[PDB]
Amino acid sequence: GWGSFFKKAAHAGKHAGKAALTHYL
Repeated sequence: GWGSFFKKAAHAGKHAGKAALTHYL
């Protein structure tokens, strides 16, 4: 991990926002 610290929770809405950033291809 490095894209974001734990703080609240891991895999927050960003590195794995049900699409990761904005991927879907």
